[PDB]
Amino acid sequence: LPNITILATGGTIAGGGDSATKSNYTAGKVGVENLVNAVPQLKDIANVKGEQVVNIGSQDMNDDVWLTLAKKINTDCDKTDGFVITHGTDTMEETAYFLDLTVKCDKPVVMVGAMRPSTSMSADGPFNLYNAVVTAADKASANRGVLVVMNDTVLDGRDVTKTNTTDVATFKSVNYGPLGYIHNGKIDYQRTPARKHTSDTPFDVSKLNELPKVGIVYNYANASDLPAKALVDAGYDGIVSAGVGNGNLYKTVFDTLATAAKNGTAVVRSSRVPTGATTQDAEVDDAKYGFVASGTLNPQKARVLLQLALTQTKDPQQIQQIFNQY
Amino acid sequence: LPNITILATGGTIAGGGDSATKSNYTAGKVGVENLVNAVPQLKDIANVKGEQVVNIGSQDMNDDVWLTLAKKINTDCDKTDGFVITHGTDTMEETAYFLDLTVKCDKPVVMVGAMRPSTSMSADGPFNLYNAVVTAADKASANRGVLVVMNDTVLDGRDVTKTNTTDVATFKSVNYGPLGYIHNGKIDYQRTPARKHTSDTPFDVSKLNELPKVGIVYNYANASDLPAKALVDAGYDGIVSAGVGNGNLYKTVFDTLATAAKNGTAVVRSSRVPTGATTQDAEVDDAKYGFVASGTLNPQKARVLLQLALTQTKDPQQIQQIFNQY
Amino acid sequence: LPNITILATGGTIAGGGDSATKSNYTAGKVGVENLVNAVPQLKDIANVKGEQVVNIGSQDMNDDVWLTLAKKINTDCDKTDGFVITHGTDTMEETAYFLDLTVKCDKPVVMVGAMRPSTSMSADGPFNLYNAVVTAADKASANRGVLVVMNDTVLDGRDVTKTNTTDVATFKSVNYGPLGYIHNGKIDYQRTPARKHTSDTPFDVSKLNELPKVGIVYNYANASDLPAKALVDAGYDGIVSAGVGNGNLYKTVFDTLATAAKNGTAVVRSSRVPTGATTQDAEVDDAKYGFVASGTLNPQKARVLLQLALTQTKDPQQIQQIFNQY
Amino acid sequence: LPNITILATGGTIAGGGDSATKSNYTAGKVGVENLVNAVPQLKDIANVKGEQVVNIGSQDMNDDVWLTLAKKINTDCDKTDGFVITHGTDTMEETAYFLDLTVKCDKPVVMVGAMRPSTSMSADGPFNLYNAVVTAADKASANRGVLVVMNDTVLDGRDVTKTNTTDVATFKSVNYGPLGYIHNGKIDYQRTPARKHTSDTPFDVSKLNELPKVGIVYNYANASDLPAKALVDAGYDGIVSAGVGNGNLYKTVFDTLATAAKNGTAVVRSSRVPTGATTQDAEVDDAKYGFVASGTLNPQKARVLLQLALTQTKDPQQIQQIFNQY
Ligand SMILES: N[C@@H](CC(=O)O)C(=O)O
Ligand SMILES: N[C@@H](CC(=O)O)C(=O)O
Ligand SMILES: N[C@@H](CC(=O)O)C(=O)O
Ligand SMILES: N[C@@H](CC(=O)O)C(=O)O
Repeated sequence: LPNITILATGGTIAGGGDSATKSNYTAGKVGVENLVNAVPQLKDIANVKGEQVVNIGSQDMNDDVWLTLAKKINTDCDKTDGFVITHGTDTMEETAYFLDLTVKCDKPVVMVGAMRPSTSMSADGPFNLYNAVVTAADKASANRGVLVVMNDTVLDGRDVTKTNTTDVATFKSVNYGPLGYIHNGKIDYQRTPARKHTSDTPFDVSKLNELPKVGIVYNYANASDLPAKALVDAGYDGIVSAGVGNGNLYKTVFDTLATAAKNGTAVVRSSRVPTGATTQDAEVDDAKYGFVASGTLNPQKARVLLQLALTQTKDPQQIQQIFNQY
Repeated sequence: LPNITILATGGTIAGGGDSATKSNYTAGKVGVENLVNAVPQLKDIANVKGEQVVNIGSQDMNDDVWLTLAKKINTDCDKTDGFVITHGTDTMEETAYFLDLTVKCDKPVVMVGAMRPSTSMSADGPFNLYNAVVTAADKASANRGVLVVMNDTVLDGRDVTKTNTTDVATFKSVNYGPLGYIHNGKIDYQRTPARKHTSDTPFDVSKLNELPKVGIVYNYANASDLPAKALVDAGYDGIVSAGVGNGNLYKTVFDTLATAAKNGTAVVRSSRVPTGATTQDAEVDDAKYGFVASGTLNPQKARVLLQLALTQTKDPQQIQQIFNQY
Repeated sequence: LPNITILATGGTIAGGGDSATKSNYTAGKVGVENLVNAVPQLKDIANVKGEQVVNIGSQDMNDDVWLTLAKKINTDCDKTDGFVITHGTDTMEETAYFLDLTVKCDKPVVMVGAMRPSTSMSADGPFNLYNAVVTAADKASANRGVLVVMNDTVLDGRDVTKTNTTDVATFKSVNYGPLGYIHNGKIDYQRTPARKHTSDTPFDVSKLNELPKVGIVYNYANASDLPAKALVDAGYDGIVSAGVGNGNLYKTVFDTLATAAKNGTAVVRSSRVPTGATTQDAEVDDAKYGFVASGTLNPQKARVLLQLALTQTKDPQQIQQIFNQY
Repeated sequence: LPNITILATGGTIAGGGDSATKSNYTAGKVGVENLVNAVPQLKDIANVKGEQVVNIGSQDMNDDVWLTLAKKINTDCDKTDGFVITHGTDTMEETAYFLDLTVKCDKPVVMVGAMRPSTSMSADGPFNLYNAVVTAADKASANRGVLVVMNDTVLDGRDVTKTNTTDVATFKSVNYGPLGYIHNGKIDYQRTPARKHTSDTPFDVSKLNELPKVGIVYNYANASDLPAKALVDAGYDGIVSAGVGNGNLYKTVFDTLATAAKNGTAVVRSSRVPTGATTQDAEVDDAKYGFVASGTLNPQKARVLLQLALTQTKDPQQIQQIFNQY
């Protein structure tokens, strides 16, 4: 059997409710040895080793967990056939993309969680975890970057996003679709991501102890500039704008960010709009202001690539090419 | 023929391309008599009168334009058979919802835009504008609230959202679906909104000249609490959290807003996730901290209802009632 | 607690899997008396009486089960507060619409199934059944027509369709969206179908022991007319064309069906295309040929309305009126 | 500039009616010179040669047009830089997959239609044609198989399907998603089909004047077996079942096709259900009956691969291996 390491970080898959039909619970309550033993069939398709890295709700996910996870996987790559990371759904799409750019291991790295607490009727965690291990054990899963396996679907860490607050089917790759579908432990893979990932990226966090400070500001009618101004006064290295439409900024946010960019704050235009690219050549002259367009990266993912971009360069022209290749 | 008043506010429907093949353009620079003459077929279905209220890209939409639009429709209601507002697509969903709560005219009020500039090769604007006027002149359009007509679809102002940065088919009612489909100038209406709108809401902005201050903060991994701190230091009346998953907040944004809530800032838990409700009875005890759950309202829409709720009450229990009925 | 009757017909929610890691199985095995025993929680929300009316895979669903189901509900209406019908997922969308037209009981009639076998890890059935009973027990579910409750969503029987082959989230109301979402045993209803259902239809199967014969022919490049020829020769009362695009027909199929319409076979143009209306005033002159356009009814659902229309009228103009109202 | 051959076959892109505003029209009315002359901007990107192969509605597409199109592309491959095929939307997805398998030219072959006739207000054809020519002229479009370009999207000919009867955005790759998006004449390609196409298929139609006879039968409640019997009685080479759910058959249709397969008719189980795979190891024991499972191929596309499969072999076991590779 392949050797699979489960790195547990918490989430609703480790999530514990008061009853089976009542929606109240706490993420990150159950340990990894209890997750594995709840699904005995795991032991017939893989030699499973668990470690608990942290036990938090992914709403509390942060740079320190991200750095720990990249280093652990890079370090233990040689000692295992594949990794499964149990994680909350809330920021799974962020950790998946971060590991997609930082992991130098091209063994399957699969992230999995659950939308329903382990204590609820029709808990999705068990089958998700089973299918995550199936995916991490498949040689065909190798070299596709960091994968998210939820609801019988293998999704790439770059395009995967939580599209719904409660549905077991919430995770979708809203721009380019999934890599594969799992039926009876077999994966019909018809796609692989084209942007560079894992071992093909220049980002190496092995020596990094902290990442550049990147904040996100929301745009909306009558938007306040206070959020943008607070991040600039705090000396943030980068700001992502969750623009309206094709990455457009409310006038006062535009002014504050246009200024901050002249003073060498990195500014990426992304969109609150869940699907499609924030493009160049629309209503914002990026060249004039030193702004980067995020393409299909949504604000929280844009933050991820900007943080890693700002470990190599502060040049907007170079951050743009980073955003066009990763 | 029915009298239809078109109130122009700008946007890409009044948007001017550098060219037809080229995607570069400026929003809100063509006047309203130019939109009407550009579609002469309107003259056979309606008696169209145009007024220019403003000429802005809707990325710059604000409280003043909203109050003006509401005051104008309420004043002119008995002068016309229907309104069509031309509007930029970027913040159309925010404007439609505001007017859906504040307009006391139960004549059809229809909002329309274009995703491609008028100068573009297969400009969506002419047909949108025709169908908006058709919709505004159908007697069956009355009593459904403020409508958005885009891509042959009638959407209610509450649920409609921009789902894609560039696609002509971007506007979708992502939780509950459209009200109707237009073919050959006929509308198959199979739905009507259940939530109270227009003349069944207590909200009256007719003697208001300013609205309560409500800002939105974004949640993500390692989120800064400075955006939230800046808004409470500036004495914002209300804060909407674009939370992760089912309205969850990052640790420090939590601690900051929980203190703000107990010092009389209205705090609404919404979600960055594009579909589904921020529910009560998940991971956050709203009763303990005095938080309101937005339900299906996305952050920018939750802001609109919070702004209005704060003209009547600052009691969180009552503001939750409002979010459960409007 | 309210009185809820579960009428079992079979399906994957009774479908005993080969096991937990296996999606190979047989639909129809277990019986009503041991549904309330697998889901003890039902006893906290309803006084549940279960009757088995048949035990089949819903791929074998037929006119006889439809008539017995409708007469059952009509007869027992006054003896219960609400009905749940457990059903295979494959033809749920047909039965649901059949009942939606023929049931005269305006108490909740809720259909429910399961996409995963009862033996599967993360089997969906139990929570679906719980939620179906919550929906049947909620007095706000009254007068909305026949309901399908799957994946935490209340769907109307006219628009619900199976969109995916395997996904637990397969059931969507693809044209007009769902009526409500269920969270923590509470339903947020924001819609009700406008089309006439149950009590407001003139269809009465109370005295019918048989239905008109309506078949379905598929269109595609180089479509054979032999399917259409065979149903016309066998004296079928009605043919539903699953056309290409906007209900268009291959020339030789168009030919057979224009002749059949002339010899008094009822012909309904529908579409293989999963979403959108088959409209009048497109490429087919329906007035000329005696054809009816199905609107948003897909081929299967249009079969259901044609069968029932044919019990009142054989006049194309009148069948078209029926198609524009139910 | 590159040499782009447009092979015209007709469709609504070459369709006209009496009105910009009225929906009535005839497909395949306008010649290719009129389409090209309608978009002068073409002259700035390609050296366009147009040939009229046929002028039909794609509802009338047939095996002769398919063979003519495959032979033309194969014969003229070396004389041009890329091909654009103007086609009706109704059976585009069928033709596109036929060519994806039979074309041996690996220059861009791009198909394109319009959902609105050329005479309509906001006609989609012009910009779709511009973008199909941009796609055929882009060197990144080579080696991705036959492409469909619609609504700014580059779609692979295998997964693409028409999802809506009227919407300009109807074409989606519903299982695996699109290959690329077009903004401002630039394609962000992030995917390529992994299933073998064009020059890696063994299928060669260069010597064929006929394709084996394959018909499609539809499954529903109380389905008639006469359509299936009628194709067997006519000695059809192949039958594709449009099954319910995961490729299931009504009892009479099952019996007729079990019988037929026993007697040497190739039987493919597909599904009426628009998304997801018809899988093996579900409720039908395919090995026992000699049935092939379509995977993600819908009925009309399973017909294409079965027709070509039947030119190499009649062994169900080998036809299944083809459905797993192409
Ligand atoms: N708050 C939870 C939600 C989930 O896991 O589904 C988390 O992200 O950890
Ligand atoms: N920025 C433009 C976008 C549009 O109109 O499509 C506006 O919102 O005014
Ligand atoms: N084949 C089953 C499908 C299911 O219930 O999931 C049935 O329709 O009976
Ligand atoms: N019937 C037309 C429809 C279209 O092209 O949109 C065709 O397929 O030729």
